Amino acid sequence: ACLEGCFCPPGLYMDERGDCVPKAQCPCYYDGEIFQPEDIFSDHHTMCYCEDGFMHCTM
Amino acid sequence: SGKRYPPGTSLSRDCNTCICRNSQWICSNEECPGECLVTGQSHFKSFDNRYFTFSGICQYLLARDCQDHSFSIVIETVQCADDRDAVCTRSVTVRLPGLHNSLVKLKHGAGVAMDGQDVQLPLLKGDLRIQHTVTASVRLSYGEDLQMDWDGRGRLLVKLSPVY
Amino acid sequence: DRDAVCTRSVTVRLPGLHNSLVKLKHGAGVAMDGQDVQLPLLKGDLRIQHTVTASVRLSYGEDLQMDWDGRGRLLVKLSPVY
Repeated sequence: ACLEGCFCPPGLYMDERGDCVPKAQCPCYYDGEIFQPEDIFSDHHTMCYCEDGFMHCTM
Repeated sequence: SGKRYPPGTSLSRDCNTCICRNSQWICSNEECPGECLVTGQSHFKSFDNRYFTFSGICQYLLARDCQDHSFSIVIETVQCADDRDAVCTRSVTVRLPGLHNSLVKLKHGAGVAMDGQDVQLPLLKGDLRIQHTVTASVRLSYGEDLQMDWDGRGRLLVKLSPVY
Repeated sequence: DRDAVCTRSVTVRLPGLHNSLVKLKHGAGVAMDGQDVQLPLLKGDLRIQHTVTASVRLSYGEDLQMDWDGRGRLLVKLSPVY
């Protein structure tokens, strides 16, 4: 719905640590794992990275 | 270390004490706790104060009790930047056959997960304590013969007492 | 006063999943079978997550909701299947 509470402007999205931040340093939550905004990441067979909040996996 | 001390003094290494008598420091030989260490990219330290490096990408064992099976630790390594010579630690797994044969998992943040379930810190079960240290780093403590440290960005430590 | 009896904690029970025992506590905390839990908690059916980051919201299936029992404003939402 259209709820009531404490938000912050649209350019800013919420961080875990009480502040809200732009989507530049908005981490990824891949498989639960809280990856930092720049974490290149791969097993032998996959290839994955966190860009701006979304987790860009390939194969 | 290139400086003099009078006789009868007792300087103390971290391990034990030593006393000067007739230009000959006497010393004890009682064991003192070891520290395996992982940090940086792939730089290890053994309990016996060795250093080396091994940039493998799989789930490797790190430590284990090997005459009985009180515990077992398992690191997991991944490439961690564009280069091939950059293999940082992502997550470490811990296992306690003495309590449910559970399965703890330190994750790439400051988070922990028991048997898939995320958990708020602290976590006083019977033996093992898990709590923040500076509110930026986890610290497991099973019994009095085991410690750990954060595996978020990969600076795993241990503390084993001489019972092992 | 004697005429002031607020809510401390509410307990929830699901015989359909382990016959578990959820417990909403006087903060914004939750405890499954004694174990504290970080939010969210996607098990199969029930979802538990913050709402404004100041109030929990259980959601079992699509026929059940809840609301925070920290300082005592418990709600429910039951659909007409019940």
